[PDB]
This record gives sequence, structure tokens and C-alpha cells, in this order.
Amino acid sequence: EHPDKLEEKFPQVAPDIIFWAHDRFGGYAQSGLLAEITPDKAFQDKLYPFTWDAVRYNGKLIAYPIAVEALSLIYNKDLLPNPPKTWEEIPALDKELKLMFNLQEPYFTWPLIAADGGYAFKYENGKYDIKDVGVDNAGAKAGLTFLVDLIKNKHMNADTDYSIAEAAFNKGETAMTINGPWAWSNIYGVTVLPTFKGQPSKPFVGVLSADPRIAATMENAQKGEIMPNIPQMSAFWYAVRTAVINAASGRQTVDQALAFAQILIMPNLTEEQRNGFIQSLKDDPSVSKEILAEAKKLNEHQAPYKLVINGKTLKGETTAETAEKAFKQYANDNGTFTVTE
Amino acid sequence: VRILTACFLSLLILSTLLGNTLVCAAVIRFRHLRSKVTNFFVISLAVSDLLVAVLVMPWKAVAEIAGFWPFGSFCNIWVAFDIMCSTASIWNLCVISVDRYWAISSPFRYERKMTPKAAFILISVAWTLSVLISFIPVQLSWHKNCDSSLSRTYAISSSVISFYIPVAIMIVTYTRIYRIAQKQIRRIAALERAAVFKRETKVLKTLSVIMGVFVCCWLPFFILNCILPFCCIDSNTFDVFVWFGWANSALNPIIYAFNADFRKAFSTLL
Amino acid sequence: NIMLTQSPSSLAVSAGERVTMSCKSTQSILYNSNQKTYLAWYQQKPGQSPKLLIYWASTRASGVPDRFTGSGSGTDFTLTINSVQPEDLAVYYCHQYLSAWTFGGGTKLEIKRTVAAPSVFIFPPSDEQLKSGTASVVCLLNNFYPREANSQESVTEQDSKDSTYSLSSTL
Amino acid sequence: QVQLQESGGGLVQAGGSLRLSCAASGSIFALNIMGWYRQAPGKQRELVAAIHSGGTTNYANSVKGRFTISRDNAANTVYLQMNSLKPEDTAVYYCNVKDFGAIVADRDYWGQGTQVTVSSLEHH
Amino acid sequence: DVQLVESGGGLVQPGKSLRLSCAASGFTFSNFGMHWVRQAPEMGLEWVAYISSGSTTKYYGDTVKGRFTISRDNPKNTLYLQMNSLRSEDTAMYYCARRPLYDGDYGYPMDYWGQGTSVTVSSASTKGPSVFPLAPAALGCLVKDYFPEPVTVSWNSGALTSGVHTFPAVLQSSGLYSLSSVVTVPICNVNHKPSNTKVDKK
Ligand SMILES: CCN(CC)C(=O)[C@@H]1C=C2c3cccc4[nH]cc(c34)C[C@H]2N(C)C1
Ligand SMILES: OC[C@H]1O[C@H](O[C@H]2[C@H](O)[C@@H](O)[C@@H](O)O[C@@H]2CO)[C@H](O)[C@@H](O)[C@@H]1O
Repeated sequence: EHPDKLEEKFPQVAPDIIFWAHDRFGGYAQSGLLAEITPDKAFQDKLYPFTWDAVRYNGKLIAYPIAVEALSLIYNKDLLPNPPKTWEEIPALDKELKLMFNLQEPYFTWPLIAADGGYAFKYENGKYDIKDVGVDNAGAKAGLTFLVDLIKNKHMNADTDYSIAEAAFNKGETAMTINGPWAWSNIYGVTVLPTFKGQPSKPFVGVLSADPRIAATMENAQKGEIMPNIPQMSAFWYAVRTAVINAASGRQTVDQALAFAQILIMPNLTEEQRNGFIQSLKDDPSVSKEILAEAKKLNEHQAPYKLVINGKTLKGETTAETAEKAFKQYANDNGTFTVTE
Repeated sequence: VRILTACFLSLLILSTLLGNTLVCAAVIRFRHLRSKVTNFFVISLAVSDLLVAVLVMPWKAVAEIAGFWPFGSFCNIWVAFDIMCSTASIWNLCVISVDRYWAISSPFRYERKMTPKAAFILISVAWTLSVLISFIPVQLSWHKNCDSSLSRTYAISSSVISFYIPVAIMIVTYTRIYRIAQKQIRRIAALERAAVFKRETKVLKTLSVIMGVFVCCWLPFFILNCILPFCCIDSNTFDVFVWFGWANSALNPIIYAFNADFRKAFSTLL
Repeated sequence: NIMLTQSPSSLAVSAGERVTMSCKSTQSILYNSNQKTYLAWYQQKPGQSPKLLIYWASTRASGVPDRFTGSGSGTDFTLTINSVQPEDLAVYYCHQYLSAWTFGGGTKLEIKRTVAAPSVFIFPPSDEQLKSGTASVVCLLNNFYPREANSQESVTEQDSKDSTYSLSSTL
Repeated sequence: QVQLQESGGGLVQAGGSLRLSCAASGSIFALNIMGWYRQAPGKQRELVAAIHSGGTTNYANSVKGRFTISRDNAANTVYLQMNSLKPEDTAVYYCNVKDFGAIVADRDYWGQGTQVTVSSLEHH
Repeated sequence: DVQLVESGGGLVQPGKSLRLSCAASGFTFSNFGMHWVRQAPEMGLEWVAYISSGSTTKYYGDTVKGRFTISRDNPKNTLYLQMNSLRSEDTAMYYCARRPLYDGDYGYPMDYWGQGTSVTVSSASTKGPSVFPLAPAALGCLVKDYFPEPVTVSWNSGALTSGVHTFPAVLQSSGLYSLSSVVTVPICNVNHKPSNTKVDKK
């Protein structure tokens, strides 16, 4: 069985076994939807260690890896002899013929955004930084502005999806697309994704858990990074998705979409505060940076000598010549240094 | 006809005095009027205007009535006071226009940079310039009944530093203000048309009533003062133009001190 | 920072007499969730910390005598004592804890009683005081009912046991 | 005459959001500034936010990023969003309309403002 | 029962720092929030600062924001108030008061208050008190020549309470304070913490 929106159907339902990427298993295990199956050493030996590392979370093994998937540039040899090496040359080649991929899912367009340095949940000192969300940096901004510029240049449709892209590529209409190993059974040549601003594309590597093509896939993978396993990924993805729906459709600018994504990523903010920040970013983008700074500030808020006298009538204590003279004056006004009478 | 001339001139002096005194009283009596920094400039202007009606106009009026200059050993100081007051009023108008432009173009920076200290410094600079151009040359015999003939170079320099440059500054200031207002009105009209000229005409009429009055009042006087030394024109027309430039002092508060706030102040004061 | 005001600055009433004090607020302090007005009264005796008497402007605290009653709404509140006891001589402060915590000016209450006769006494300066050069004689008048009897004087606060003042004067 | 009808103020828990709205009825010149000020009991009236007809906005150093002012396209309706409210934000919020109809001066219109209270109680 | 004590007060110069401390006992200090309040004759009661249970949110007054800093140490059940840039108006008696849990649901405001510490700010130096016994039935003792206000007197070490009258101190012409403690019988002890003096009148 393969119900639609499986990643979104499973949470509300919890099938005996689920076959999906490991990035979603984090949120599932955070609430206790997946059963902790006990693995065997003989079963761990027959599998690669990097797969176990990718599927590892909180120091425990959740499910068994099946295979490694990564995006690659699939082009038709009948249309062009060699594939473009840099994104900047696609706008030209395209206009010389007249690239098309899934514009709805953010996983297909994230490589272009992260090519120039876009990142999320930075991996520092061997751990992910949930507070350091760099989806609003210069790299992601350049990637998304280039994406919307290509969309506006009559190069890619704003409503295209995986089905339309596949149907157009099978008929020989489009010259190239971006797809992973799952599209080979339905479909030529495949290669690494083109570079952007000199920097290489960073596609996420989705390891499923419970030859020249493989070479290109592994090269795209090692050029990218493995998807995190923190529960904050799923929601984050949705945020990015909205940005995509806010970028290709032209509903708002790039800065507004990135600010919306940043606000949606913050889980600690309630619904009312989230809507307030969204409206603040809508009605005033001039200070959007300060608004995001205040939103972050609020995110960490809702996160779950002495003298002794022994006279005949006056006795007790009170508080070297510089002090002895003052003590003598005080004693005179009263009618360790000790004085008695 | 001399009697009628006297009547008219006296009426003008009395109206100028009454306007200046009313403006000064309405400004110094209420606190919310002095809260605005720009109003300070107006005060200076008013003060200058007041002097024009006290130490300048009455003496010339009585001299023209009598037909000569009875005030012996007073012509030099009188001409000095006249030049000082004229330069002070012109520079006050110029700085008022500059302040209005700075407030309209960039109000966020105007509210933070323009402070009472800055207004006082500008007023003091204008007064010192007026003094340096009026008293220093006259007392040192550089400008040379009484008629006070004028040299060519000194007259040209005074007309250039006290009328031409401030006039050009005010012209460019009002031009920038008009361009900004026209851009805003065009934006509003485009928005209204997308949602589905009287404002520009009103702005033009306001700018005209503001500038053209002083222009027609003070242009021919300086033109004659610059043409006569080079040579001719008669003294009657020169005196008429001087009286027009002086009546401009009385007309000033009607243009610069007749807004809604000043109207309410005059209504609640009397 | 809601400001509160107490109209009675200082008043004196006889023992057992029904007294009342009003309090004015600058704005409403009603909570829309529980529909409870957030206002409280504190009692501070001479030489003691404030003591909570009534909270919510309607509910009396534990251990507080029943003579104290709180009422009102909106911006007008009232604290009434049906029988002011001699032990009730203290300062009453209104306080609000919905918005930023602020306190009022305080209402000083005094006890009126009969005209008690004062006991007079005099003490010359001791030898130890004359040694320093001071010769200030000390006059003392205990048990004054009224507060009025190089010189300086000091009056003791009206004790909550006999309700009588005591004065002293020195040169 | 120019009328300013303000609304949206009231009681709100700390950290919440609130949207105040001021409708300006009457003939207003193009060049004009619309701002929101706050006045607390005992203290003086201070500036909170302002916006010019050209789209530029200005905020104070204590409300920068937290508060956001905006104006409508043609309705001349001013909106003020406030997020992450603090206990010290309770005050009377007035709407100041500075009109430059007379180039030689400016006219200030007020609408008497509205009260805003920020709670500090704890729950659960 | 709930008990709160304060310490750290005394005589300090304007602009100097002061770390007032408060010790709480008889309850789970870690659960209840704390408030520092101050009272003076010129302003009456005036809330100064507030700290929550977990030190997540801290609130300060309008005239003290930035100058004072409130904190708490739960492992030792202690509260601290660091006052800096002390002005002339900061002189007052400072009390600590707990905050009942979830006042929004139950409405219980600050109920338990400490003993309070008097803080005085001035450029003058400390000065020990001088006692003068005034014998006559009634006998008194005059405490003079002491600038700091905090001072207490106990007749016969507190053996009796009836008939004792400690007159409030007044500002002497020389800038010092003077008071009288008289007992009407049918020796005492005077303590002055700011100068740390324990004197016997007779
Ligand atoms: C016919 C003779 N008279 C009168 C005695 C003048 O020329 C006056 C001289 C003036 C004069 C000279 C030089 C510089 C100046 N700035 C401003 C004025 C000014 C004013 C101007 N007044 C109006 C006339
Ligand atoms: O919506 C984006 C989507 O991306 C991922 O799923 C990829 C996955 O890498 C492949 O197994 C294949 O199914 O293509 C998918 C594109 O939809 C993430 O695993 C998922 O969380 C995310 O929603």
C-alpha cells in the first residue's frame, strides 16, 4: 500500500511497517509512534556504517536502512551532447532550444537554494544548532531570487509538479530535469547538479528506512549532506514549502517568503504570536530583520579596627594613630583597642 | 494728496505693528505654540518685522511728509538699521523655507537633527551676517537733506549676498517641495485609479501666494538699486518700490503666521 | 504602571465607630478571564511590615477579623470597618497586581478617645553631657491625647494599647 | 474637520499580540505623517511609531521590531501591530496626524487615544 | 511557618554598589516568585523589582530599570538585589515578599513580607552613638551624635515592655540624629548596626 501524503497520513493514524526517509522518523519517535526494534550484530555487519549513522538518532537505532537516494541532473542525449556545468548557462541554453523539475516539493529546489551556502540547523561540533537557522542568509536569498527570476523568464511553469515533469520528459519535450534513482525505472544520461555562483549544489541525501548512474548519485550525495533527524525538520520542511509556494506563484517577494519560513520554523511561538509576526512582516518589510530578531528573542523566552570601653557607667564595643585618635575623641564625647575606667 | 499719502503710510505702519505684536503675544503666551522648533524662526522674523515698523518706516514716512531729512546726524544710523532689518527679514524667510523643506522631505531626520539649539544658532548666524553687511560698511564709509548715494561694488555685493542668493535658495527649495508634492499626488491618483487636477492646483496656488508676493515686492527695488549706480530712474519709483518691500513685512505674517494654529491662538486670545 | 489614589490622607475616629475609606484607580483592572477585580488592601502598623487583609476587593484573607469589608468595582473601591478597635491603628495601603505592581499613598488612621491628662517630668543634663559642652535640659510629657502640648521636640506614635501620645523636648 | 476613530485597545496577557486600528475621516493632504504615541499615568507622552505618505516608517529604540505601524492605500486607515507585549507597555495610545496642508506650518490632529493594559498574572 | 529575613543594608555613598540579600525558610523557595519593594516617607510603598520562580522573566520599576538587578540562588534558597549608581532617592526600607503560585487562577497576591533592611545614601561618614543617662518614678536615656538612622534600644535587655517609650529620632541642627528612651518604673542596651556598636547606658 502507498497512500497519498504518507508522511502526513502516518502521524494522525498512529501500517505495520512504514517505508519512508529517516528525516520524518525523528518526529515520529519524539512522540512514540515507532517501535524500538532490537537489531542484531550480524544484521548490522551486512550494512554500511554511514547508513547506520544517517538513521541514528539520540544514540539508538530506529529502523533498518534500505537504500541511499540523492538528486541528480537527468538529461536526454538526443537534445544536447553535454550537460551544463553551471546554473548561469541554463537560462541561455533554454532560450536557445525554444530545465524542468518538481516546483511544488521543496526537496527538488532546495539544492539550488543551498548551493550558495544556504543551510538549516547548522552542524557544529558534531551537533545540530536548532537556534541557528540560516535560511535567511545571503546564499539562500541568492538561490531563491535566481529561482524566481528563472521562473519569471518563461523557463519553468509555476504549477508544474513531478507528474507533469515526468510526462514531459518521457515525451522528449524538456531537455533536462532534476531527479533521483526512483525515476530511472520510469524513464539518456545523468550527472551532478550544476554549480551556482561557482559553488556546488548541496542536495539533501534521503536514506530510506523502515555504473555511471550510481556514480553520479554518489557524487551528488557527497557534494551534499545527509538530512538531519531532529523532530524540527518536518515542520521546517513545510515552512520551506510555503516559501516555494510564495516564490514560484509570485504571491510575495523573496524577503517576505524567507521571513515567513523563518517565523514558521520557530515552534515555541504560539499561533497568535506567529500570526502577529506574519502580519508585521506583511505590512512592514523595511524592519523585517528587527522583527525576526525580536521573534528569536521571544523564542528563547517561551522555551520549555575596633574599640572596647569598660567604664563605670558606659561599657560595650564600638567602631593605627589615625584611628586611635578618632576612637579617643569618640570616647571623650561619650563622657583590638580597649579602654577602661 | 500729501495728506492722503500720510494717512495711507500711517495705516500701513499701524497694521504692521499690530500684526507683529499680535504674533509675538500669541507665540509667547501659549506653551504649545513654542513647542514647535520651526516657530522659533517665525519669532525672529516677527521681531525683525517689528523693527521694520519701529526704526525704519516711521522716519522715512515723516521725512517724505516733510519733504526733507530733519533728523540731523541720523541718516547713517537709519540706513544701517534699514539694511540690517531688510537682510534679517530676507534671511529669516530663507531659513524658514529651508526648514519647511527639510521637514517635508525628511521628517524622521528633521525631528532628530533640528533642535531648538540649532534654530537659535541659525538665527544668530543670520543676525550676525545682517549686522556685518549693514553696520560695518556704513560706519566705515564703505557704502559711499540726506539721500545716501551708493557705490557700485558695495551695492552689487549687498544685492548678491542679501537678495539674489537667498532668492535662488528659496526658488530651488520651493521647486523641490513642489516636485515632491506632485510625485505624492500622482502616486495617490494612480492608486485611486487602480482602485476605481485640484490638489496640484491647490499646491501651486499656495506656493504662488507664498513666493510671488515677496518676489514682486522685493525684485524691482533691488533691480533699480543695481541699475542706478551703473546708469536714469527717478527717486519716486524707487521710494514706491521701497514702500512695497516694506509692506511685504506686514504681509509676511499673513502668509507665514496665519495657519490653523495661529488662527486659533488669535481667536482664543482676543 | 497603574496609579492609585486614596482620598482620606489622615483621619481620626472614635473606638467602635464605623469608618470607611475610598480608593480611586486611573483605569479598569477587571480581568476578563475569571471576571474578578484584581485589587488588594494591606495593613502596616507602626514599626511592622504590611499585612494582607483583603484581596480581589471582595474576598477576605485568612485570620483577618470580619469587621473589615471590601466592596466596589470599576475604578472606585471602598474599605469599611464597622467597629474600629484600638489595635486597628495602622496605615492602609491599596495595591494592584494585575498590571505592574504599584502602591497607593496610604491612609493613616488614628483613634479618638477622652482627653487624658499628661504626666510631666524634667531631667537636667548629666555630667557626661556637660563634659562635651552640651547643657540641653530634657522635658517629657507622657500620656497626651492630643498630639500638641534652639528647641526640638519628638512625639511617640499613638500606641495601640492606650491610644495616648507622649512628647519630649530638648534644647 | 478631521475625525480619528481609534479601536482595538483593551486587556491582553503579556507576550500576546494586539492590532489597533485608527480610521481617519475627512479631507487630508497627500503629504502627511500618521503616528502612534503612548502616554502613561504620571509619565510624559513619548513616540512609539510613525509612517510617512511615501512608505517610510520610523520606530523608537524601545519598540523597534516588536511594534509595527502601517497605513492603508486609500482608506487612510492606520494599523498598529504589537507583539511580545511587556508590562511597561500599558498606557493610553494616541494617534497623531501631522498634516502639511500649509507648507509654512503643520497641523496636528488627535483622536483622544485608547487605553491598553498588559497583564502579568500566572496560570497553570 | 514561612519566614523571610533581609540583610546587607547600611550606610553607602552615592553611586556605590550594594548587594542586598534575603534568606527564605519554611517553604519551597524554588516554587514561588519574589519581589523587592521599598518604602520611604516621601513616596510611601513602591515596588522595586520582581523575579519569577525559574528566573526566566524579571521585571523592574520605571525609575530603577537598568540600575538594579534582581537574582536568586535556589540551591541555597537565597535572593539577591544588586543596586548600582545609587542616587539620593534610593534611601528607603527594602522588604522582600513572596508571590503565591499562579495568582491568575487563585488571585492570592504577595502575602508574606520580611523584616526589612534600611538603606541610606549620603556622603557623610558614619558616627557612633553617645548615651546620656537621665535619672529622676521614671528614668531615661538620650542617644545623641549618630548620623545613621538604624538604631535600637532595649530596656533591661528586654525584661519588660510596659512603660517603655522610644521617641522617634529627629534631624539635629548639626546634621545628626537624637532620640530618647524613657521607662516609668513603679540600665538598657543600645545597638547600632551601621556602626556596629553595642553600648550600655548604665
Ligand atoms: C531709495 C534709498 N533707500 C532708502 C533710504 C534705499 O535704497 C534703501 C536701501 C535698501 C537696501 C540697500 C542695500 C541693501 C539692502 N538690503 C535690503 C535693503 C537694502 C532694503 C533697501 N531699502 C528698502 C531701500
Ligand atoms: O516535501 C519534501 C520531502 O522531501 C523528502 O522526500 C523525498 C525523498 O528524499 C525521496 O525518498 C523521494 O520520495 O523524493 C521525496 C520528495 O518528496 C523528505 O523525506 C520529506 O520529509 C519531505 O516532505
